[PDB]
Amino acid sequence: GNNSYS
Amino acid sequence: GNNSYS
Amino acid sequence: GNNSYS
Amino acid sequence: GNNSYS
Amino acid sequence: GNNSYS
Amino acid sequence: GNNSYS
Amino acid sequence: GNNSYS
Amino acid sequence: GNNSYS
Amino acid sequence: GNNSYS
Amino acid sequence: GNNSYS
Repeated sequence: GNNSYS
Repeated sequence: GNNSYS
Repeated sequence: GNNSYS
Repeated sequence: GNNSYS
Repeated sequence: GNNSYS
Repeated sequence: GNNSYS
Repeated sequence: GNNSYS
Repeated sequence: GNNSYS
Repeated sequence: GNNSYS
Repeated sequence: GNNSYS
């Protein structure tokens, strides 16, 4: 799917 | 702080 | 699925 | 801070 | 901070 | 999918 | 800061 | 997909 | 800062 | 797809 990393 | 939304 | 990492 | 949206 | 949107 | 890194 | 939009 | 890096 | 849009 | 780097 989608990845949001911070 | 930081926000990671998915 | 989707990954949200912070 | 930083924002990562997806 | 920095913003990454997708 | 899409990746948002910060 | 910096913005990356896609 | 699309990548937004910052 | 800098902006990268696509 | 498209890449936005900053």
